[PDB]
Amino acid sequence: ADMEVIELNKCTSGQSFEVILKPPSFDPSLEEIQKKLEAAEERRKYQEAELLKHLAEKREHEREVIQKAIEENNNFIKMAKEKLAQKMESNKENREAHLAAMLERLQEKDKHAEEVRKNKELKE
Amino acid sequence: REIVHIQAGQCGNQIGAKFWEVISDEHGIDPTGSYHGDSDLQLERINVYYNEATGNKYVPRAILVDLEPGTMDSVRSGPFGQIFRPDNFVFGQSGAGNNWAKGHYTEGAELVDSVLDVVRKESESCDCLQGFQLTHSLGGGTGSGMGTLLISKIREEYPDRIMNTFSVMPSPKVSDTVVEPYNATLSVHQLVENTDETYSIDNEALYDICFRTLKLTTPTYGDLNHLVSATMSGVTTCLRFPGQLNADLRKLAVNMVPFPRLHFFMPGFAPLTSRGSQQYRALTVPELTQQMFDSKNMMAACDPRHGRYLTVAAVFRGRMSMKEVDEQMLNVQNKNSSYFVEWIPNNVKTAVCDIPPRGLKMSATFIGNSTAIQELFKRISEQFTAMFRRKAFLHWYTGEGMDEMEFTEAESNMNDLVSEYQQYQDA
Amino acid sequence: REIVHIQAGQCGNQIGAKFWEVISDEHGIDPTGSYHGDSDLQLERINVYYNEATGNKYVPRAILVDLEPGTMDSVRSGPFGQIFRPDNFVFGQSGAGNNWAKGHYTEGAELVDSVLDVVRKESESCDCLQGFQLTHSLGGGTGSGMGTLLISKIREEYPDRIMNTFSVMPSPKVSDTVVEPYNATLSVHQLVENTDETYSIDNEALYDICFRTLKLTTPTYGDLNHLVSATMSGVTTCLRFPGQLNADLRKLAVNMVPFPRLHFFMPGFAPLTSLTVPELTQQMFDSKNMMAACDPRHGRYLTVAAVFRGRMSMKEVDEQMLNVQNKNSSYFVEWIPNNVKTAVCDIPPRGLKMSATFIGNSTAIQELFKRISEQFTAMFRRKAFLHWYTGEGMDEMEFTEAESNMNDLVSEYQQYQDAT
Amino acid sequence: RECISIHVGQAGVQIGNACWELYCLEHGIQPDGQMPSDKTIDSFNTFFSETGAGKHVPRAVFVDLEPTVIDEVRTGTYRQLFHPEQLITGKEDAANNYARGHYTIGKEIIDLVLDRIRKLADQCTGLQGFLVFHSFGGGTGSGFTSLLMERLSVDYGKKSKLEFSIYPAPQVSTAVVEPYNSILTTHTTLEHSDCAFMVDNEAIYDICRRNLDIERPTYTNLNRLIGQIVSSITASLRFDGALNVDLTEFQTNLVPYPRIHFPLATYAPVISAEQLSVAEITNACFEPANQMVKCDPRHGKYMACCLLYRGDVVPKDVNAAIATIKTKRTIQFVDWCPTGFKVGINYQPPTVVPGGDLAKVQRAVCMLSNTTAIAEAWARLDHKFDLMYAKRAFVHWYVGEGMEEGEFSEAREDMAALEKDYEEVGVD
Amino acid sequence: RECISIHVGQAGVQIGNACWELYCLEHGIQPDGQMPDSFNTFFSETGAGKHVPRAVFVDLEPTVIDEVRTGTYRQLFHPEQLITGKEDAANNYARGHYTIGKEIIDLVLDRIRKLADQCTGLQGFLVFHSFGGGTGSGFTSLLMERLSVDYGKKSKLEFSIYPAPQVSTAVVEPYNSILTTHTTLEHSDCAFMVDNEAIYDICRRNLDIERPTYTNLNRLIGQIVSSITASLRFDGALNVDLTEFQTNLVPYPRIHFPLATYAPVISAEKAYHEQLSVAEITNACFEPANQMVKCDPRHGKYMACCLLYRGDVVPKDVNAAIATIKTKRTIQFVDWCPTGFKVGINYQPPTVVPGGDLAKVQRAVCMLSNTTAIAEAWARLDHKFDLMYAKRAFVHWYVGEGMEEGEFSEAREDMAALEKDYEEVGV
Ligand SMILES: Nc1nc2c(ncn2[C@@H]2O[C@H](COP(=O)(O)OP(=O)(O)OP(=O)(O)O)[C@@H](O)[C@H]2O)c(=O)[nH]1
Ligand SMILES: Nc1nc2c(ncn2[C@@H]2O[C@H](COP(=O)(O)OP(=O)(O)OP(=O)(O)O)[C@@H](O)[C@H]2O)c(=O)[nH]1
Ligand SMILES: Nc1nc2c(ncn2[C@@H]2O[C@H](COP(=O)(O)OP(=O)(O)O)[C@@H](O)[C@H]2O)c(=O)[nH]1
Ligand SMILES: Nc1nc2c(ncn2[C@@H]2O[C@H](COP(=O)(O)OP(=O)(O)O)[C@@H](O)[C@H]2O)c(=O)[nH]1
Ligand SMILES: COc1ccc(NS(=O)(=O)c2c(F)c(F)c(F)c(F)c2F)cc1F
Ligand SMILES: COc1ccc(NS(=O)(=O)c2c(F)c(F)c(F)c(F)c2F)cc1F
Ligand SMILES: [Mg+2]
Ligand SMILES: [Mg+2]
Ligand SMILES: [Mg+2]
Repeated sequence: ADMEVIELNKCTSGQSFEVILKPPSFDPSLEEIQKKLEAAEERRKYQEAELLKHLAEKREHEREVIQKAIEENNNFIKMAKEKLAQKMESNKENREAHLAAMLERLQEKDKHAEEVRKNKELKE
Repeated sequence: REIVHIQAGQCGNQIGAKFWEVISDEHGIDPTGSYHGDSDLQLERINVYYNEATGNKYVPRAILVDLEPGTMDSVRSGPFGQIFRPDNFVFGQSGAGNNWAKGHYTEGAELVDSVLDVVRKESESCDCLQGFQLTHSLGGGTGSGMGTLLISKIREEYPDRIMNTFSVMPSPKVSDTVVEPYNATLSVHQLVENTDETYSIDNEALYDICFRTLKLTTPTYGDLNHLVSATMSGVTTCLRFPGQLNADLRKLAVNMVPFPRLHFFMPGFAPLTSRGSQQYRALTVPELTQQMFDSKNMMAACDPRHGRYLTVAAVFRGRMSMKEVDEQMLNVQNKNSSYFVEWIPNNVKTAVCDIPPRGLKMSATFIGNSTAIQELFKRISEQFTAMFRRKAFLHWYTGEGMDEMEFTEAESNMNDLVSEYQQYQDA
Repeated sequence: REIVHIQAGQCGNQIGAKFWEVISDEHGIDPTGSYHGDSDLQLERINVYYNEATGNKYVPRAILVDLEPGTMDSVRSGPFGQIFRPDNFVFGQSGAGNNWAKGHYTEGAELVDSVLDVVRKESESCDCLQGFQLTHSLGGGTGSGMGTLLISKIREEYPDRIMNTFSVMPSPKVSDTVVEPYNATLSVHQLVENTDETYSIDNEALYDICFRTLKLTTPTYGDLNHLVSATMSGVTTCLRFPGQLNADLRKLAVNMVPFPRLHFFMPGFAPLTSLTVPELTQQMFDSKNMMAACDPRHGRYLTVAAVFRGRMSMKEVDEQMLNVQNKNSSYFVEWIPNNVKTAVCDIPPRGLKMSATFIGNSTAIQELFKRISEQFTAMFRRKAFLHWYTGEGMDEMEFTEAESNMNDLVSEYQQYQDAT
Repeated sequence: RECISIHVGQAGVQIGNACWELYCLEHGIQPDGQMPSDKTIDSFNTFFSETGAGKHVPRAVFVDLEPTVIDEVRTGTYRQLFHPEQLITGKEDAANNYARGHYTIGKEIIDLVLDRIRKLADQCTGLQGFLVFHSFGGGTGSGFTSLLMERLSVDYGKKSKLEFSIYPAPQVSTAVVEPYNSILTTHTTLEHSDCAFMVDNEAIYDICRRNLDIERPTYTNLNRLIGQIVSSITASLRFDGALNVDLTEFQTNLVPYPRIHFPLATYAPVISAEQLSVAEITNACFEPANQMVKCDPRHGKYMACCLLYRGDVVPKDVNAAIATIKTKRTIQFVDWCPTGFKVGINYQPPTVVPGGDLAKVQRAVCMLSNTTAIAEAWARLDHKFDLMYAKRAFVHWYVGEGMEEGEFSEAREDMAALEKDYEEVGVD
Repeated sequence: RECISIHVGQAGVQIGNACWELYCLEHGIQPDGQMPDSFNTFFSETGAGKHVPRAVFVDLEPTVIDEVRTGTYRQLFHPEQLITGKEDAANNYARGHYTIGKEIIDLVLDRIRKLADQCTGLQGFLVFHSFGGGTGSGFTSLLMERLSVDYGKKSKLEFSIYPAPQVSTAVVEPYNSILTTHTTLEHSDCAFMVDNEAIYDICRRNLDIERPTYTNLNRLIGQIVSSITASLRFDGALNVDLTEFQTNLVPYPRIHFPLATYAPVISAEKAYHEQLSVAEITNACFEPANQMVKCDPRHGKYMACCLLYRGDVVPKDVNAAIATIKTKRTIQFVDWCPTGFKVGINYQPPTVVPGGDLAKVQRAVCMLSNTTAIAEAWARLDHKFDLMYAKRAFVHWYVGEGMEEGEFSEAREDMAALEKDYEEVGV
């Protein structure tokens, strides 16, 4: 171009100099905030003690399945036990009473030969 | 699983003595001793009818009851008398009277205990007592009268175990007494209450099988007893033979009797008869079925036409192609399909046993719970009402201690049994 | 930086036992002893899969879980049985039942602890525990059932560290049970909540790679496991090899899964059975060659990791890989930039001069779940075989709940065929 | 793990007697109890216990209220096989009626049996369940079996119970009351079983006639055949091999609903002494003539199907067979459950009783199918029942041993219910 | 006066590792620390034999800092000054900045302070770090805020590695970049972007390396950095201090980012070809192919230009060169500021790592220009960002380590702002 070169400082291991070429042509980060850094630590410690009290949730019901299983089993055994004893001493009390019901007509048509043989005590 | 036998009254005993001697021959037993015969099966079930005693020996489980010496010394001095235990005989001394009251109340219950004392011994010394069966006449007194007493005294002691009777229903032709109606009716009432099955052997029928089909002019109490003895053997077979499997006789009951009252079976036999008249053995299975099912061939005087079959048990005899039995039996329930009740399915069961009776290469026998039986009772209750009419011979009972209306009571009861057999020709 | 391994249930263990024997061969390990092999690299990352003990010796960081002796004595009496620590085996005695309820609740939570007790002993004696990976069947009870229980019990103890599973998803052809739908669906729900990545190994797929492309008539649980064992090796390479640099397995997660729910990867393998780079790429990317029974045509790729194998001109890999994302440019989502990363490792697997393997987070997976949820709704219909669960203590509507959940995962894989 | 057989009542006993026979041939155990093969110095161990240091004893118990039948066992070789203990007998019959068997004569012996059984449980480290063999009709088979099952249910919690019942047929029959007995037990019996294998005596009798040539087939004729079907079913878990290998698992495949127990069995090649393709035998399984309960399944629908192969088979053919069973037949699968076919192969070739009626086969099939079709036998029975009870026909024999008129009402009530349930599974 | 280097996170570390290497060669210091003020700006003469860099190295995984304390140079730093942190940052800012950062920050910040403590006029900090990648983006940010607090005036110069699709680690890279560069922004003074793609490009055209290593790239960057720090290790007019660096280059507090263009990059093996003229190298500086950030500056305008020569150069050629760079080119200077070119010569000839890839040169140039053109990379980045966040694509992983959805909004917001500022400087 043909420059004008203003020479800003000569040195030992060097040397600077501008060359303005063509006229220019116009006319607190602050502290406090690791208050931020622990509200992240806080939003973590929540969001995560949550997907944890959510797993104590998942737990308690575990117990309740294992527990409402066996719980509804002592339903079956301890009902089929007395669906027998009270349908099998309902039954034993049935025929036992019916055996007498038979031995009855037979105690009677019996005390009947007694009643008309003490009838043979009259024949003249 | 093991059964006692009571055998009471002239007829009861004359039948029993023959029955016993017939079966004793099937199993093969000496007058006294034990087995002699090339067969082996025999003694599998000899248990059931023979409580066996010291030495070899095979004494039958039999009580003989009667109300006079008479027909006991008959058996002992005759066919197989050396067999029955010397003190299984209960004597009588007095009369039978041929009078039901006598048998059932006075002269009978006089004895009664000494019979029970002996039944209690045989039974109490059973392993598992099946029950009792009894033979006896139905008309005439010691047989029917004391008999029905005995069974009434047997229930009560043993409600438990089951009641079986061979009861010979009496008839105008071949009878000794004007009173048979009374005697029969009075026991018929008793039986309907106290037994579980009764084989209705009609004395009427028996005689008919001898004149109408047998060219036998003047029939004894003998060649007549020969029929029942044969019939009895064939009826009992399953209790005392196979391993196919067993017949509880309780099982027999539960299967034959639909309704608690109606235990009245007409028996029937395959081939029949006697001495120089048996020459046949041309008996075939087809010819054997048609014959065991023919009215002309029942042991009760009633044609199983009027009246259908409730249930039927039929049991053949002798090594024969049972493949053919099945389909012949099926043919009977087709050429006669109408006369087996529609409301009890597969209600006829047939079995075969391959050891023939006395003589006879082939045989068979039939047990039928039939409402044709209705006719039998009607026909006794018809000559009965006919007498109780203007209270006929009744005074013989009246003053033996019996009640006027105890007859009407037995008349009523039986006339109902007719009513129910009739109720069951239904839909 | 160091990881434990759970290996539960008949399938889980039949796979694991093969996986272990395959990698133990890559690094070079005797049935018992230690290194024997002219290579050197091997033991750089042997740390990651092998907690090493007295003498020389190299014992793998493995827990084996099962609900009956059966298939444990299988491994111990067979290939590389002398290797696993004698008491890293947790027995069962009882049944599995081939029933999820049994595995997840009754017969399983019966055991559970003695497993955790052991995991806690391997984990607590880690230097820096990466996390856990688990292998297992998804239909059939001890594998899926106790498995899903285990992972649920592993989160909670270690939320912290990440959750990895090879989960084999059962199918009509090559299956033992009418109930597979139920067992799968029940665990699929579970997995979507509790893991961070699941490799979807479709048993259906597997079989297909044996008849359609193999001329293999009657396929064992064997020459089928051989596929998974091969697939597993190549999938894990990045954890247990280079110095280029590392794969955190956490890193794997953060980079593969854009959305918390959608951790479902279809794996794919290069050469197969019992190769050029161009021919190797076309092949590892072919639908015919996925480890999940679904054509990645219906459904685009979210993110893809692909990892080659064997001393080969990787200059050519770069530009072949770039060709796949061009002759198919449309089928890689526009809204995740440079969303497929490829790596090479120059130490070949068993046999094979060249290889490669592919991990893809693809919404084609959508099809897999649908197809299980379709034979599932078909059963839950008039409430089919359910009474086997009903009366093991389980709820009527806990099925509707798992059905609902999964049917949503289908809904979201679908939501993501979107726009820009 | 372990596996106790119970044989209650004549029919039950003889059946068992004739599969235990078959099991012994299949594992090379002489009646002597001793076997000179393999070890025990498991496999064969599910059904047998290596008691003493020479013998083998079945994990079994036999009961009958008449001695006759159990007695025969302690006469003919095999006499040596069981323990004198394990065969219980009861002095007096059941006399062909449930009421007797369930209450009157049962009551007594039930306490002993239940305990003896317990003595077998006692030497079983993981006992798995019970196989109960019994008749449908017949007194002790219906009656006692019922009592047992209730009690078993109580004394044994989880433990599955599998029943093998002999559904009765007009021809080869004992009793008239058979229907009553059947509907009676099947009602009580019902919610105590898990899965139940019906054997229609008629069909068995039919297979023997067409396929064996036996003009009029014996009881032991039939039993041999049933032995085979049973041995095919138990098979799977007597050796361990490929498919169907624990009791829950096996059956979790057959029943879909807590009722609907009853699968339908169809044994493959039944052909007489004095080979067939894998495809043929497969196909023979879909022939109602080769069926095992007199009914018609190209009629009802299928709700679960099982094919149990035994012998020389690569699944390659088994597949190729199934293919053309679907190309050429009534598919028939119900609305809301796959199109199944759980296929299990047990390589062990089928052995057959040496002086028996069936020839040694190279390969045999089994096919257990839970089809709604089997309800045909459920009605065929009730109509018999209905039309007797329509008149109290024999009721009085039950009320005799102290039963309730209302129980018949109540038990029929349930078959109405069941017959509904069953038909109530078709179509959507 | 003094001058502390920080290298945070893998990329940062290896870069440093390979310029500290170069500095040592340049000053004849052996790895043992011993050589047999001037350069005291970067080294402290600790003990009476050794040399220790005024440096600190930090990474959250040990792997990378570990390798430094294995390979010769192991002897160079103080066991203390290399901090490592047990667990990764796992490729995300949120983890680095908040979750895993937080812990180690307190140690690092202090150890750094231990270096400040032995510096009689410490001048400021040179921070080396990646743009994407977890600890480079994340921790660097936390550090800078803190550094800004503990050190008032002190300038901060950052050298960031702007990521390139090819040689890359992570998919979320864009997020991490835009994230840091937002926080990171008003805490830095002047920032030297190094577009990894360009570097990789120079290596391929200019070095012949088919697929260039990390350490392949680093050697090159070593050079550019050594060219920039040069001035203040030899002291020789033009940027003798960090103050001057912002004075001379950055005219708007925001607009930090100058664009570097290193002169002759020519491969050994070429090493004997006749050397290049003062005019050629000068001209090479205006070639976008020889650029250091993939963009196009004959497009944007120039707002400040700097030419840093190193070697055998009388200024009277440097002038004569500039003459014809204008006569024959896109001048391009922006409206309201000279037509600069502040020229510095440092006579020290450029040394190069001996078994390296570039040949020993007689004279090299550097050219730092703050051109609005560099905003091309600012967009190229945001469009990647914009088009993931458009779907929350990976956001959930950050909210995971407890960050705010709103922070992304807020950080992008600033890049919109910047991209505006930048273009809003033309005409
Ligand atoms: N398949 C078969 N069925 C039999 C056998 N024995 C009897 N039955 C049938 O079983 C039913 C009768 O059952 P049973 O065993 O005889 O009667 P139970 O009360 O159980 O045994 P018992 O004590 O003898 O009365 C009828 O349907 C007969 O057909 C047999 O050996 N095989
Ligand atoms: N130029 C150059 N770039 C690198 C180098 N190492 C990593 N990178 C780039 O840096 C970015 C990733 O930054 P990293 O340093 O790996 O991540 P980090 O969190 O700082 O380090 P880590 O703890 O290992 O995760 C990507 O853009 C990589 O391409 C390197 O040595 N030289
Ligand atoms: N078939 C058969 N019937 C007889 C026999 N004796 C008498 N009866 C019949 O039975 C009835 C008389 O029975 P009977 O035994 O003389 O009376 P009891 O001795 O006083 O019991 C008559 O109707 C006879 O027909 C006999 O020998 N056999
Ligand atoms: N590929 C593979 N899949 C298997 C294997 N074994 C079983 N499966 C599958 O997994 C399911 C059953 O899993 P299984 O391990 O038997 O259940 P568990 O042992 O009770 O957990 C079925 O769908 C099978 O197809 C195996 O050997 N390899
Ligand atoms: C009406 O059908 C029957 C009739 C009787 C019996 N009961 S039995 O067991 O005692 C018996 C038979 F079974 C049988 F085959 C007979 F031939 C027989 F005489 C018999 F009593 C059984 C039946 F099915
Ligand atoms: C979606 O592409 C990626 C997939 C995974 C990762 N992260 S990584 O560290 O776990 C990883 C690789 F970078 C890589 F090149 C792999 F081949 C790989 F298996 C892997 F896990 C980074 C990616 F860009
Ligand atoms: Mg299994
Ligand atoms: Mg019985
Ligand atoms: Mg990082």
